[PDB]
Amino acid sequence: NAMTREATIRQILVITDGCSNIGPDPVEAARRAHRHGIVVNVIGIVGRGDAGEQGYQEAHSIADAGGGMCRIVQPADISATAQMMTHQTMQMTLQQVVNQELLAVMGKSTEDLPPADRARVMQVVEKLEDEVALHLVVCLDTSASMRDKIPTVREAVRDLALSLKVRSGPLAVSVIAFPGKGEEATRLVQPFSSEVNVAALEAELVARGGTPTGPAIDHAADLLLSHARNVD
Ligand code: NA
Repeated sequence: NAMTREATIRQILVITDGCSNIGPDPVEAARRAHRHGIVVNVIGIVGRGDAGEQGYQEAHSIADAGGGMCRIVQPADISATAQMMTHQTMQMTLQQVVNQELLAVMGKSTEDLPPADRARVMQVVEKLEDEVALHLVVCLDTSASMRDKIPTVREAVRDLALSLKVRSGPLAVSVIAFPGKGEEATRLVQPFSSEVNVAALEAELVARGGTPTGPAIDHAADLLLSHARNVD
């Protein structure tokens, strides 16, 4: 139906091992993204040692400003965590969409409905969670300290895409790395596709440089907005 076609979900998932240390503020980038309805989620990775570089205040602020979630996890748990966050934030966004439609058709929010009707509406939301298009840009930190986390991250991203493909609705996933090749700020690893290109992840995820999280988020939002226009 129309409301399913209109309720396309747009998310940026940042996977990182510490706060930005070069370039402009990613909190502002996420705030910009969210004005377009994009939700920005952040996974911070627990590494080892004295954790000197692993500061996640910024990660929390990015998720707050981007209307999403922040979780901090060991490498073994990145895959499961990414899947949970993507589904839980998609569910929250769609609940809001349905509530707004209810108000337009009727003056009632889901809270104003009796239990039986609230249950019917939640079934509508579950259906939307399966059937809407999902546009996702995964932004992968490839600063020097990421070197030993990268192999796990490559597998996690592959697994995320595979798990999302189970849904009825279309999947469009793009991947970017930050920082970029040579002196560039980001690298497009793959354009939007229904699958993750594993050879491309292996070739393009090189751990070097600092972390320019701000430009990564801006690039991701740009990709989502360009894709929306292409789909139109
Ligand atoms: Na880092």
